[PDB]
Amino acid sequence: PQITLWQRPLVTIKIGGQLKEALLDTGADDTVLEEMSLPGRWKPKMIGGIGGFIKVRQYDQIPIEICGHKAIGTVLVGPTPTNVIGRNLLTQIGCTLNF
Amino acid sequence: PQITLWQRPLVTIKIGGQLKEALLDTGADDTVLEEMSLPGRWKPKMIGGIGGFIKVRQYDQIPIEICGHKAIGTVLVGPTPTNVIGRNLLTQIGCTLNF
Ligand SMILES: CNC(=O)[C@@H](NC(=O)[C@@](O)(CCCN(Cc1ccc(-c2ccsc2)cc1)NC(=O)[C@@H](NC(=O)OC)C(C)(C)C)Cc1ccccc1)C(C)(C)C
Repeated sequence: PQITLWQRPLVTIKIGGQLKEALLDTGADDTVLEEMSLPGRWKPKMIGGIGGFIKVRQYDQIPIEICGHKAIGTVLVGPTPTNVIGRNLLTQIGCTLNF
Repeated sequence: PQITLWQRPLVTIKIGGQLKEALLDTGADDTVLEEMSLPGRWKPKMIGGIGGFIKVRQYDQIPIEICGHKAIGTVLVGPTPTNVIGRNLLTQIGCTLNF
């Protein structure tokens, strides 16, 4: 699909069998979601945003559907103001910027 | 043009007679740049992202040029870790997300 930016590019994603709303963010290297449960072991990661740094839990090879498109990748879980889908997953679904 | 997301979507912008590198961010409500001088009146604003909030100065009706495309809009100036071009300007240059 072609998404304009007059409104926030919020889309429905499916992870762990649950539906959630997330923001397609081209300015994000990684994908970070609000607190949730995920299987397996996690690794620590410190990420930086406009307001500073936060600690997150890193889960790899996690299946996640974005707007119906299937992806399997790294998902970070932590105190984020909103669920954000970063380039690591936007690339998996073939997303690009055009103007 | 079509910008891939394998790498950070960085572009050159012309603003206030200066050339700066900025990140095209579909997940950003506003456009925020590192400390710089801009003409006209302004008002304080607090913006939030990952890590918390930072205080910036809000300048409205500021001429800007991105990848050759001219536009005008609000530009926030403050201690941002990186220059971000938000939706308020991305819309003006006809930028869309496609997949
Ligand atoms: C309502 N707030 C906003 O729209 C704000 N948006 C954001 O912060 C984001 O759009 C992300 C902005 C892009 N930043 C750029 C950046 C790059 C390097 C550093 C940096 C470099 C060294 S120290 C800090 C700091 C910021 N990107 C990010 O924040 C992401 N970080 C990242 O890719 O880092 C490598 C991540 C944390 C989401 C993964 C995420 C977001 C969207 C909606 C609601 C809440 C949050 C605002 C435009 C005001 C700044």
